[PDB]
Formats: sequence, C-alpha cells, structure tokens
Amino acid sequence: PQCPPGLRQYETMAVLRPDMTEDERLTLTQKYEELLVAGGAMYVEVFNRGVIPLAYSIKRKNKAGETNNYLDGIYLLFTYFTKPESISPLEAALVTDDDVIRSSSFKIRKRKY
Amino acid sequence: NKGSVEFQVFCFTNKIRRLTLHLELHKKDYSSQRGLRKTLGKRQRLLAYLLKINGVRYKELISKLNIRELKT
Amino acid sequence: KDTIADIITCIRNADMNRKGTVRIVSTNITENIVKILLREGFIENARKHQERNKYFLVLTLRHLNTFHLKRVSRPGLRIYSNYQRIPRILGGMGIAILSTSRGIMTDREARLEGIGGEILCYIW
Amino acid sequence: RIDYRNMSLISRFISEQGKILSRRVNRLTLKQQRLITSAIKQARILSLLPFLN
Amino acid sequence: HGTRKWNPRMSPYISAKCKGIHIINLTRTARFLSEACDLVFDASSRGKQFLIVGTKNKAADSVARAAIRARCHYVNKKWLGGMLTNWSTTETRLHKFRDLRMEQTAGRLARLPKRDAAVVKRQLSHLQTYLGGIKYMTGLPDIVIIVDQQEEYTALRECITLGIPTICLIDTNCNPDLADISIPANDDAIASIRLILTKLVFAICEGRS
RNA sequence: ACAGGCGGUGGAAACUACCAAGCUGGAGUACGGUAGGGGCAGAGGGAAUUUCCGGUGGAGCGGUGAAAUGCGUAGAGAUCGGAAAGAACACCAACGGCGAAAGCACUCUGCUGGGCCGACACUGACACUGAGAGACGAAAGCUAGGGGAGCGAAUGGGAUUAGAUACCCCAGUAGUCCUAGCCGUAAACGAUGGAUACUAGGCGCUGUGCGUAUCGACCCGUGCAGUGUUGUAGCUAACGCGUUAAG
Ligand SMILES: [Mg+2]
Ligand SMILES: [Mg+2]
Ligand SMILES: [Mg+2]
Ligand SMILES: [Mg+2]
Ligand SMILES: [Mg+2]
Ligand SMILES: [Mg+2]
Ligand SMILES: [Mg+2]
Ligand SMILES: [Mg+2]
Ligand SMILES: [Mg+2]
Repeated sequence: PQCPPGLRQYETMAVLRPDMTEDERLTLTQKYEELLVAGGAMYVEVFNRGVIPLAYSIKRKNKAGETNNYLDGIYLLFTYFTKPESISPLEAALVTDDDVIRSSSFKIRKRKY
Repeated sequence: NKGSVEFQVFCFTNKIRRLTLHLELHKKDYSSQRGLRKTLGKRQRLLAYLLKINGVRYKELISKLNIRELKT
Repeated sequence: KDTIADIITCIRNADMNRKGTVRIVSTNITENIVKILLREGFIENARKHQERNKYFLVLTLRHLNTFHLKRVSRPGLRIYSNYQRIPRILGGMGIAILSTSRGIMTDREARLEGIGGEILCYIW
Repeated sequence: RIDYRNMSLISRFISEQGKILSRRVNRLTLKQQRLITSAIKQARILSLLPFLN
Repeated sequence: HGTRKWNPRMSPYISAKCKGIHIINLTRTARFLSEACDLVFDASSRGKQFLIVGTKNKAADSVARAAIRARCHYVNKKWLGGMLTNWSTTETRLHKFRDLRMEQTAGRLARLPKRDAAVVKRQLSHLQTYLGGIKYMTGLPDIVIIVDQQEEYTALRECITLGIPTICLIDTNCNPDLADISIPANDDAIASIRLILTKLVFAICEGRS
C-alpha cells in the first residue's frame, strides 16, 4: 500500500509489562489507536508477540513511587503512516505512561541490499 | 518544468525564503548558511545576466517577486 | 579560455608520448593553422569526422629531434608586429603563423605580401 | 532481510559475548555491514539481545 | 600474457585477445622474420661470428645444440657481468681457462696434495659452467641473439653500450625499443622457441656457404 | 638618415573589441533514483567509575626502579544488594564514508544543506578567479549564569638527587561539560592556492548506471564521478612527484 504525498511511513515497537491482564491491553491498544488516528494517520495495523524474556533486567518507577524489577515482558509492534509533525506526541506518551517500559519509533525505508 | 531565467529565480526565491524561516529557529546551522549564500549568489549572477540583455524583464521580475535592486 | 593555447599543447604532448593520432578540435581558426602544417611538411596528413554536431580533426605525426612549439600572443598579453620586425626563426628552419587582414598565413608569405599582423605561435 | 525484528539473521553475526564481528569474517558488503551494526545496536536498546556476554 | 601483465608498448603489434590469455600478432612479425633472415643470411656470407644468449631452464639444452649446427657461440648459464664490455678480464679468464685444459694433460697432479688438486678441480669446473661456448671466439661478435629478455636483462644492455644490433623478446613482457630487430612470440613454449630458433639457425647455414 | 612617438588622410577586416541573429559541448534549473558519523534541535539506552546507605568479615589496602606520604580496628580494601550524579561511547573500526576547512562515530525521530549518476523537460556562455569586505573557524583563555563524577596546570606533601621551583608517587584548585556571547590564534600539513584542456599502464575501495550472466541477487565485463598504492615518459639540486603531477 502506497502512501499519500502528505505523509510517509513510520513504525513503532513497544515493551509492555508481563503482569497485565487481557482486558488491560485491549484498552491500551485501543488507547494508542484513537490517539494515533486522532492526528493525521492512515492504515494502522497491530501485530502481537509473546512474553519472550528480556536480555537484561529493568527498573521502572510508577506514579506511586515504587520501583519494580522485571525479566520478561509483552512486546507490541505497529506499522502505520503518520504526518512528520505528529510523532512527538506519540513518543511523549510512550514515556509518561507506566504500562509501557521501552519505546523505539523507527522509520524503515526501501533498501536494495 | 521549464528552465527559463525567471523560473530559476522563482525557485531560488522559494528555496531562499524556505531557509530564512528555518534559521529563525536553528540559527546555529552554519552548514546550511553556507548553502544559503550559494542560492543568493546564483540568482545574483543570473539577474546580472538578465540586466544587460533586457532591462524590461528585470523591472517586471523584481516588481512581482519584491527583489531589491543593486546599486551600480 | 584560449582554444589555441590548448591546440599547441595537444600536439606537443602527443610527441612526448610519441603517438600518431591527436584527435584535435575543429574550428574556423584551427583548420587554417593545420592547413599550413600540411604544406610546410610538419604533419603527414589530416582528416575530419564527427560524433555529434561538433567536429574534430585527426592528425598523423612523423615516426633525436623534437617537435618544438611555442605560443606568443596570449589573452593576457596580445602581441602585434609590423613588416620590418617580422621574425626569422633560426635563419629559416622555423616559421611563424600570424593572422593578417587577408586571413592567416606564414611569415614568409607575409614577407612577399608586404603586410604584417598578429603573431600567434612559432614553430621549429 | 536485514532488520531488528529478525533474530536468525542477526544472531549468526555476533560473538559468544554478544559483540559485533568484523566485515572480513562476516564476508559482507558495505551496505550490508553498516546495517548489521544498526540492527544490533537497535535491538540491544530493546533488550532483544544483551549489551555484553 | 594477461590483463595484469600486458605492457602498453606492444599495442601496435596486438590483433585480438581472449579469456585471460593474450593473442599475439603474426602479421607484423612475418615481415621481421624476413628482415631478420635476410640480414642474418647476408651477414653470414661475410664471415662474421655470432652469439646466442639462452639461460632459461626450459631451453638450456636446445640453445646448446643450436650452436653446434653453425660456428656461432652460446651462453648456457648466467651472464656474470662484463662478458663483452669488460673483455680485457674475459681474455684473462679465457687465456687462463684455455691453459688449464693443457695443465690437466701433464702429470703434475701427482705431486700436488689432495686438497690442492681439489681446488684446481673445482676451479676448472667453475669456469666450464660459464665459459663453455666461448673457447673458440677469439674476439668480439658482430651480432648477438637474445633468447630471454627478463632473465638476461644484463646481456641486452652491454650490446646497447657497445653498439651491437640484436634480437629480443618483443612479446608483451619487455620494451621493444631496446633492439632494432623485433621477433615477438617466444615465451609460449619450446614450440615457439624451436620454430624460431631452428629457422634463424637454419638461415645461418646457407649464408655460411 | 634609419628606428621610434603624436596628428591627419585613403584602404584591408583575420584576430582583440563593438553591433544584429544563431547553436550546446561549459554552467545552471526542472524531474526521476541514490550513499553517508553533513549540520541544528529534542527524546531514549547500558556498562564503568565515584560518593552515600546498609549486610558480610577482620588487617592490611594502595603505590614504586626501590620506598614513603596517604587510606584503615572510629572497621579500610575486598564481596553481594540498593539510591544518586556527572562525563564519555569498547566491539562494529578500515587499504572506510561525509564535509570548504576546523571537524563529524552508543541509538533513534524532526527540520535542513551539499555531492554523485541517469535521461527523452528546459535555459542559451548566464564562465573562472577575486583586491577590499564578510562569514565560519581545534584546543587554551576571558565575561555572566549553572554543573562538577573521573582525569588533571597551579599549589602542597612523600621520594629520587650535590641541588630537583622536574621526570616518579599520594592528594588536588582553576579548567575540562551545558546555554548565551567575546578572543580569531595552531606542524589550522598533503609543509604543495583555485579553474580548465591534453598526457602509458598495474593492483583494489566506495557511490551510481549499462550489458553479459543463474537474467533471484551474486559473479564477470565496461562508463562516470571520487578515494588509495606501485610506476612509464617528462620534470626536479637531490630526495621524490608522476592522470588527485611537484609533467
Ligand atoms: Mg574568442
Ligand atoms: Mg568579421
Ligand atoms: Mg582578501
Ligand atoms: Mg575550550
Ligand atoms: Mg599562522
Ligand atoms: Mg587538523
Ligand atoms: Mg603554511
Ligand atoms: Mg591551503
Ligand atoms: Mg609514484
């Protein structure tokens, strides 16, 4: 699927907590879609990955103040088109939120190798 | 598009104007400043060529694009 | 820039590498210059062709001497001469290609014609 | 292909300690080698592959 | 010889080429084979002495047998410097070498000790290795033939110094300006050597009359 | 007299120049592809070190050509666990890439500059260099406001020494970092100004095409623009340069 002239292709892979239940990630994936689609966006998709253990331990502090040590987590992956001037809200939300641990927004392109 | 003399000035006039608004924020982008003076210089030698060939086109082009005329 | 300044060198460098062909550019001025070297015996043959609308010429050099050359009148300093100061290179072994109002000729042909002009390059 | 989400292609160009191998032993090209660096450095931040050991 | 070994000097004398290997031209050389055999046939009638310089291992014995057919001379082993240029020292070693063969005839070996006879033995053996085909020269040749340019680079230069015409190895390895007579295509095998060597040695025979 | 200078006069029109039209090879634009640590700004990441908090435990630790200063039973060093901070990015890494230089390397994202090639859109010499002038410009240093882990001018102490205001060792301020601005100097070197044409080759490194080919890429063969190493002619006082010239 091609892109319109007004925007290019981005992608996003996240790292979620392992202890989350089913009902939580439904509201979470729904939170980013309505947030990502509220801005200029087209052709949003959502893949899923398991609880593959992490290569190194993690420290994350919630609003309550306590910290937690993790070893496994739920990975998510997005592939979408958004405008260039509508990505910094996404990256901003992927750091303030406590359910998300890491965030890596990449811009994959065509390469002939 | 065409490659006429007045058309090259129109593209540089937008390329120059596009970079002025950028340097209002990223004033420390001195590498782009070196590129800005090129387009400012390329149009200077083209308009210098347009002048001695035909002055009518010069006064009409500078009037619509709001270009400062050079002394001497 | 000066075309003829490049013409004299493309023939010079060919003799240093000791080649036969030159593939020299064709113009209204060079065709007259080359024409003098044919009659004067400095070049064996010349020949014309084209690859685009532009044109070229192909020379044929001779097989311990060296084909000396020199330019005289440059863009930064033009040199003219009257009839009484027409040079005589090496007592006659060389020649001078100079432009008169009646086209370009050899200095000897100017000695008979009685008209000086703009010396451009000496030959020996 | 060559990217961060591919484990099999990236896992065969790392050392036992998780370091990046040289172009000579990998026998890659320039465009290829520069991406193995990026694909690994990206993945390490994601905890898909450890920084050391 | 190859894309990494072709000298740009031979470019006038190249016709085509193939996968890696090089193809020499047989047309231009045929004129020089005539000019060579014409000059060698004409020179041999006046009674001159010639020389051949062959030290390549593949054609060490071929050049040796090549000299027996005519009254020319060969150089089977290395050049050892100053053979023709430093001829005054060569006459000393040849006058020396000529005498030692007469020294062996006498019964003076008996009165010499064991080790002293060995030195004289190894002395004469060393000169035989390098001064074999020259024992009947008695002067300087007028034309000298080169079988190999690379391995015998020194021999080609003393000819240029003394001003002696010569034949060379004009195949793509070397420079063609060093010899006036030019015969390419001799680095292939003995076929390229014997076909040319026997042909030129043949012309010397009828020229001798 | 010649030669040469000034002025007038009648002719020649190649060249310089002028005037009127033409072309596209130089230059540039529009396109379509493409590599890169180009630059600016904002977010993300780990080890390592240091300090503090405690647990464990008990005499040395640390350093040197040898020693001592120093730290330590008021519990050091070492060893697991934890809080925090600052600065810098191993491996990839070179016969490597980009930039006008100075310089740019952990990751991404945004805005943005320049270069290369292809071709059938176009422009019609719109070019080169550049006195003055202007901009950028390593570290060090200065003026305010912050920050300061580690390393470290200065200054102390312990040694080496006839002496040691040094080399060595233990502690360590400014500074090193960030944001505004000044300073405008370096072996700021390729000790080699820029532009253009011509002038044998050999090896291999990128970028982008073409064709062969396994037409899956690859490989092989060539064009262009670059980047390195040998080297012919030629130059050079010599060393050496040598298609990126010091021809
Ligand atoms: Mg002109
Ligand atoms: Mg005219
Ligand atoms: Mg100046
Ligand atoms: Mg500084
Ligand atoms: Mg200076
Ligand atoms: Mg420097
Ligand atoms: Mg200097
Ligand atoms: Mg300089
Ligand atoms: Mg060299």
